[PDB]
Amino acid sequence: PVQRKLDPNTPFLTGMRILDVLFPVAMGGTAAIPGPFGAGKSVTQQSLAKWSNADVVVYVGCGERGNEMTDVLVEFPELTDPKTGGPLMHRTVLIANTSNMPVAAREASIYVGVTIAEYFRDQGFSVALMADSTSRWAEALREISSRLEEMPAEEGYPPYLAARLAAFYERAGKVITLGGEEGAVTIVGAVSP
Amino acid sequence: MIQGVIQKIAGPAVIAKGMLGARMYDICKVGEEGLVGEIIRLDGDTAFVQVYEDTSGLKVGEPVVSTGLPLAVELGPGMLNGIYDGIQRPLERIREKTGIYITRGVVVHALDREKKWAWTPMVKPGDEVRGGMVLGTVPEFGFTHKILVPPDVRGRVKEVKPAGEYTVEEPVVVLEDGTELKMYHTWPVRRARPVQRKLDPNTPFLTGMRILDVLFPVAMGGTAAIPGPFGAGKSVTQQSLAKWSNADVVVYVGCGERGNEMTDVLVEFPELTDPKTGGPLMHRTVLIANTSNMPVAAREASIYVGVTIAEYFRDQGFSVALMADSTSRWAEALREISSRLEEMPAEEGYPPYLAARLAAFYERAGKVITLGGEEGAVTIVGAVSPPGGDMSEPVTQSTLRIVGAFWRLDASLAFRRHFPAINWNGSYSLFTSALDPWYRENVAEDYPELRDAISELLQREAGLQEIVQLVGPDALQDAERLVIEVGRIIREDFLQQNAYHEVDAYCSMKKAYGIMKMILAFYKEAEAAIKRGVSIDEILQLPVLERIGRARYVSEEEFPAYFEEAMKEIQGAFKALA
Amino acid sequence: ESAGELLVATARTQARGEVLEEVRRRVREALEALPQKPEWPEVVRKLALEALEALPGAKALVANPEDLPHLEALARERGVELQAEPALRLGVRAVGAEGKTQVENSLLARLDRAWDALSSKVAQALW
Amino acid sequence: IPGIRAQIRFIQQVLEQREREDTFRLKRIKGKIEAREAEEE
Amino acid sequence: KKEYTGITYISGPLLFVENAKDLAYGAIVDIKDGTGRVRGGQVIEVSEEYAVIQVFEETTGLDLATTSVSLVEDVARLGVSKEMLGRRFNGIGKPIDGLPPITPEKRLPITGLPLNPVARRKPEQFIQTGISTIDVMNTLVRGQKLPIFSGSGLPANEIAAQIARQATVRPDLSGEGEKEEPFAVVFAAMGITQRELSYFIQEFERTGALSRSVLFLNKADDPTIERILTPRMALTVAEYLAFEHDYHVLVILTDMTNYCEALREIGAAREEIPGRRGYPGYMYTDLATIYERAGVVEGKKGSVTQIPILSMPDDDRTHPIPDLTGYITEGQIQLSRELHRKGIYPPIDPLPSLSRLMNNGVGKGKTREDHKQVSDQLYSAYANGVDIRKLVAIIGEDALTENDRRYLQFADAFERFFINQGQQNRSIEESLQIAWALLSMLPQGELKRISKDHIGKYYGQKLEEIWGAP
Amino acid sequence: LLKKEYTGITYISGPLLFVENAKDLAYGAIVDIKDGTGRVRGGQVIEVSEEYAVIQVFEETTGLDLATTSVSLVEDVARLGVSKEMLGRRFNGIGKPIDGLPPITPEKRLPITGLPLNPVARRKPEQFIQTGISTIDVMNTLVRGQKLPIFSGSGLPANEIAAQIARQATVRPDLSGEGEKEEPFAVVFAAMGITQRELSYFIQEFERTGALSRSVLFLNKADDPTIERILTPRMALTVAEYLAFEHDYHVLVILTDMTNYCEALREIGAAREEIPGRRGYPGYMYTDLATIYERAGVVEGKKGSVTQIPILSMPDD
Amino acid sequence: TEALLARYRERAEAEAKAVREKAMARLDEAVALVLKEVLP
Ligand SMILES: Nc1ncnc2c1ncn2[C@@H]1O[C@H](COP(=O)(O)OP(=O)(O)OP(=O)(O)O)[C@@H](O)[C@H]1O
Ligand SMILES: Nc1ncnc2c1ncn2[C@@H]1O[C@H](COP(=O)(O)OP(=O)(O)OP(=O)(O)O)[C@@H](O)[C@H]1O
Ligand SMILES: [Mg+2]
Repeated sequence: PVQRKLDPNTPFLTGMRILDVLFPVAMGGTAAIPGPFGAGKSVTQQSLAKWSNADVVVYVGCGERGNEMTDVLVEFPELTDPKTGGPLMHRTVLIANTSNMPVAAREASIYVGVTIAEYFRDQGFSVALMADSTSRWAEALREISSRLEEMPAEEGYPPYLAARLAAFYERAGKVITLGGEEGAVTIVGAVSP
Repeated sequence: MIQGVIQKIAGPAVIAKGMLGARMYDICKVGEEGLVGEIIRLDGDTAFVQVYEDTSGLKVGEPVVSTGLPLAVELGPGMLNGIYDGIQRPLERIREKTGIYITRGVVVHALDREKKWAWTPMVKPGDEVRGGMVLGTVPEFGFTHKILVPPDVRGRVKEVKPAGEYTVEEPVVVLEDGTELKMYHTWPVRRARPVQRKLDPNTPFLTGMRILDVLFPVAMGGTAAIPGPFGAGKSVTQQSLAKWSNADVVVYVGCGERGNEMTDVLVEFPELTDPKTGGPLMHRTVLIANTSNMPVAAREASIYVGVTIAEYFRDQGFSVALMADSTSRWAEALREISSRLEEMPAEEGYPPYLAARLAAFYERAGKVITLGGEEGAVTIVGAVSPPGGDMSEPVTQSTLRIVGAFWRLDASLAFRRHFPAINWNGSYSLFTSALDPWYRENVAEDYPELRDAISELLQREAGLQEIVQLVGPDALQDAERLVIEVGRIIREDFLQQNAYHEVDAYCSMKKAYGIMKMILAFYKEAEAAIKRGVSIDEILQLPVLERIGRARYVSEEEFPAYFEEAMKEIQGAFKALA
Repeated sequence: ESAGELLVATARTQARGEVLEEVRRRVREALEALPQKPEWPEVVRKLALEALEALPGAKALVANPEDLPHLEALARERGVELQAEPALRLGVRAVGAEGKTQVENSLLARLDRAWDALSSKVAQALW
Repeated sequence: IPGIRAQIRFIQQVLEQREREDTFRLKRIKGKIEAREAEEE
Repeated sequence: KKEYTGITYISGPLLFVENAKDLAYGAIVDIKDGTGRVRGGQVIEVSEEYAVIQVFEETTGLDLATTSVSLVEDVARLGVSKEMLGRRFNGIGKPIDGLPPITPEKRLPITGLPLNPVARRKPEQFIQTGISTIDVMNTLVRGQKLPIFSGSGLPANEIAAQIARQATVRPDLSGEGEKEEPFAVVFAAMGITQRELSYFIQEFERTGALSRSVLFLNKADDPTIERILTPRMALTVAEYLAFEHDYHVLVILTDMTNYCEALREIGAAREEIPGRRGYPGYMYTDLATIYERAGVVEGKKGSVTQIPILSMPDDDRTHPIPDLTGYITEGQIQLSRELHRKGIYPPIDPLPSLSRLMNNGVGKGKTREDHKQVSDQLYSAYANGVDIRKLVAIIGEDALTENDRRYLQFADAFERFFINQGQQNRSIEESLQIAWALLSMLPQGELKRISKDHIGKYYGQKLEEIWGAP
Repeated sequence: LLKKEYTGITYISGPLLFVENAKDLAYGAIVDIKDGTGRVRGGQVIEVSEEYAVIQVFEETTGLDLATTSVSLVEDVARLGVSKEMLGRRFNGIGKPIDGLPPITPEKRLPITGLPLNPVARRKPEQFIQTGISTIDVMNTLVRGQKLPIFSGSGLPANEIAAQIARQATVRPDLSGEGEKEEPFAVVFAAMGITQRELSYFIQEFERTGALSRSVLFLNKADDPTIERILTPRMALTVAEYLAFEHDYHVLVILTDMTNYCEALREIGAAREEIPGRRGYPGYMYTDLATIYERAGVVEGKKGSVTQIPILSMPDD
Repeated sequence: TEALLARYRERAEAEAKAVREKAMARLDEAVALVLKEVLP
């Protein structure tokens, strides 16, 4: 819960010129970064995590490589936080569900990450929720729907894929917390068409 | 055996109750008529049967008896000179019995059970026998047929029938175990026949065609595909191979042919002569003739029946050639069957296991050391028919991944009446490397290099055609026009063949080599002349050009002189030039 | 080239294979010679008991006629039937109450199922 | 020409996927009809 | 006959009957309602529990209380006799011409038996359709399966009726020549409208072609099962005549597209999963069992020839029905909408047309010696003419060579006098005369595909023979 | 130690077999299927309930009858007998020697499905493999712990490059210059749906250049059972992981023609009436291929490695 | 050279004979272990 949703009016400084000037995102806003393999989704989102002006960053590895999680683990401890000088990893929360870990764990991990981000929002901070692949969450939903023997809508996905995505992305926003403070959760969700 | 009764008839689907004990994919005779079918499902005390023939007239309660064996062929004396359907039914005998139509449910034995055979035994009592050994020989036209022991049999000989004339049903040999070995045995068509080893091919499958036997060779035991759009020229090449190929036995499979197209083969072949012996060609041939109106099961099983027969003749020590005409038709039959079982299509309506079946068919080819200890080979040449003429079809793509030679027939060439339509840019052969030793050791070590030279000339011609497109050939300089002229010569006088022609339908290795050396020497002399500084336009008039042109039609026995005369004329016509 | 070393290695592998096959042959011959000793009834009794334990709802027992005089008591003790059969030696098989299940305990079966690890053990012991 | 060919291939693939989905729906309705007949005749 | 009353289900075209284990699969039944009206049906599934009957027409008044079923025959059979010549039947054999029912010599199964491949003989004699584009450029040969591919608005019906009205054999050309032999036309119409029905009836009546033909006419508003049965009935009559009374029969199947659509609907009614594009997975085999019933047998002087007519759904030759027909048949005759809108009848486009067995039926002793070469030369000349015709729109006539203008005039004259013959019946001789009169417009020597003997013999005839009176 | 046989077979239909009284068959178990003729076919439990268990017969079910057929359990989870003496040997994709030498004495039996590597347990790949090919070594460098497929075409020479890397792959300890001596290197070769011609070629190359001594070959032909193609990469990677993380080996796995693997996967998926995907391929193909590929890497505190080079052929480029 | 190949062949034969000789001394122990293990 939250007292009130506000109107995003302060930029989410990504550190990337093209994004920060041509296609900005506000502090409580939502962004999608679709692209084919080799386009630069993981590099863009890790760059966001290294240089963004967010207080806390929750990186969700939803059905992606384990190398991309160990890289964060091994390198972020030795990078310096832009806004507090301390080690970068101290402001980061990692949710990892690699490609060959269980499938429904992806559905679990997206909600776990958004809940952690919402918690730190309620603490008065400004949070960035980088979701590494919503496509794998969609795939996990498709698999479970096949197990339930339901009717797929298109390409096999259950007809309620859009509702779930809407909820997940609607968790975001700059709000006045229940405690009178102000916080924001920003979601940058990658898509693997 | 398991015997039951029909519960339910719905289309070609039949459910029989009381079949507890019936095996999967066994052959059953359904109804009073005796309609044949296979078990595709088992459910408790019920077996689902697909009837090959129409089921109109069946009623509930009628009997159903299981043969107990899967679809299998009868292998033994009598296959040669035979015309069968796709499940080994002798069409000639069915005609003798039934008139012009094939009445439903007629049963006729694949091997004539009334004929005698001169049985010459080879084993003696007390001998040990293992799968594939030769119990005794039986004459069959110009071959010595070998009565092999079935692959899955063992034991020691108790009794051997003395020499004489016996029918196929006679127990020619009896084991100590009491098992009776007759002149024929049955083998499932979907089980590959075991062999002792499989070898890398090393000798060519001379098809009597210049382009194939020179630039795109196929080995004895290799696999080749011959695709092309409609009217491309694939049936005629199939038949040309069947006529002049180097194979000891030929198995020709027509899987979904048109009625009149099948009549063409059925009537033409009996007249043709065999090169080796001079007798009828049919005495070295087994024809499987399926038309588009025969049951789907027969069409599906055609290629398997053919491969099993070819494997048998391999195990006898012979070298066999199997020609599958329009394997696109077999693929369509497979698709129809899969539809009738309500399977999920993959790609263009084909089942997701089409590639597996194509592999189970083509991978059976190869040169082997048979179980008996003699070398035999099976070579497969299958034709494909892309719907739109595009090699993107699943059948063609699956074939590519397994065939060692690809013989692309191009519709553009065909519209120009360039027969064979074998596009040399798209065709390829993966045996070309491994067959060089045979050519080197049989005629000359320079044959491979002359081949590479001819190919390089073809490529150079291919490059310049872009120039010749913008401007007529005459504008090109001397060197370019010379390569264009030698390319025209090479195409029209070495790569082109007429299957119908009396003398041009066949070419030997030495003759093709001679024509290659003739053309290449002419090219070298023209190069020397252009270097000397003579006009190429003077070359166009030399009668040696006409000498090259007629080198196609010269008889085989006439060449060993025509070649020396042409070589002398090559020397003179140029040296005498100003 | 090292084809000589390859020859040596393949010869060593062949020799070790011969040793293992000799071990297998000796083991199977000894097992088949076991019923010649008076201790075979007790092992088969234990094996039948284990098989029954494997079937909580067992209904029947099967063995060769010479085995029955020793297994009738157990069948009475465990409450099941027993009929003679041309079955395998050196063990006893059962049948489930529904009748669709079976369990077999021939010593050759135990040898087959244990060879995977017995082979490693014997290879380590030998060399 | 290559562009138009790419478009043709894309449309063929999308249409074929639609056909596969319809076949799946048909198979499921046939199975459900079988279930209803088995439980109710 | 026995009567069944245990009706337990009536939905769509299907009704279920209990205790009916004596019904044979495929048996034809009669459903009598409470009012005494009788409807026909076919047993599509026989089981111990019940039998499923596909009811023709409709079930607007049936009930589970009074309805009753009965057996008509274990298998669909047609009473066939030589007296059918000159009669009109509905599609399941019922006369529609108002004359008394025929007296059967024998009742044959509709689902004919496959012909043994070894029993056939190679086609070797030609049918003269009276249409130049066919007889000359895409000859029709006895025992062939040569379809007419058409579009939505093109006149396939007119061409079919004209060929029926004009088709004949030419024994006098056969070797030393012969006087006469039997000939008949079995016309099958599937899913035709009232307008097409009236057209066919008037055309077959007003020229006497009825006396040598048998008409099966299945209307659009008639049952679909009758549509499925119509082609098989026609082919049963054709085989009877051809192979038991030595008739050369020409079978015309008016709309195979309608047949395939009805087959699709029937298959869906029987709860069968479709194949590609929604059509049944066994459409190839059904079309084969229809088409492949023509041919010529060894030892028999009769013949059966087919001219199926297929209206391509969207001009699409890749549509499944034309593709399968192309696999099974031996050529195709293509109508072109351009020639139709230009006012040319019959609008047969030579360039996409073919006849695979053309070579067999044309040559010395059958037609004329120059037939092949004349056809080849006409094809090549027309192709060059169409190309140059496109080029003129950009480059204008002046910049073209004299040969190019000659080819242009050849293309125009060909479309105007050879392709466009109208309703005039042309013997092969007149067709070849027109062909030579047109080829003469080009200079000798440009005719590379015609030997010098034929050019010397036939060249030079005045174009005015046809230009003076088209 | 005992064998238990189930004979309550109620339904055979295509690749599936239902067993009624099968409450003790675990999901994913491997079973043997014994027919009247006596021959044994392998199956797997793909669904288990209180009513019956569903078994997928690894080969076609011709010859099975409900009166005689019986199903016995092999093992709870698929396992492969691994040993350090598999080097310089040839197998068939189900783990059976095809080189004529006797079977290998197992040192361990590890599950063929493997287990996921903890992301915390990995380390970043940091060391260079010298493939001997300039473009790869200079512009597309391969690193110990990397999975770097070669996207081939219809007729391109993928097999030639695979063999060339197998011959020429080298670690090059000298340039590292960390003071240690030369380190062990091995090549595991997995061929799926390979023709007899290509099998002969691969054997010729490996045996000709002598890389066979340092190589393990898992060869699967195109006329073999379909599911033996699915198990080939898993067994190859089990041997690779064994060597790498129990004997400090540097194994280069070369999987050839993954296109064949995905085709076999489509066949097996369409066997059990599962919803299809982009072109008929199963909707779980991403997870399956990830299961095969993500088994490459270098772990923390261990000096082995697994590098994969999946060679596939792009349909119609 | 053929001499080195012959020497390797002799080495292989010696290795096989040595393997057999080493094995014979303990085969009875292995058989006893196997029998004890398999038995109930
Ligand atoms: N901003 C960048 N600067 C430099 N290199 C980049 C950049 N973005 C991407 N790359 C290059 O692209 C490669 C792939 O990028 P990235 O890891 O972001 O892929 P991705 O789009 O997430 O793809 P996938 O679907 O495989 O996960 C990176 O390894 C790097 O080589
Ligand atoms: N080698 C040749 N010599 C002479 N004529 C040839 C040759 N190849 C093709 N032709 C001509 O081209 C025609 C092509 O017919 P062919 O039966 O070979 O076709 P196809 O490619 O098998 O086609 P389809 O898919 O219709 O069966 C032949 O009838 C003949 O007219
Ligand atoms: Mg990425």
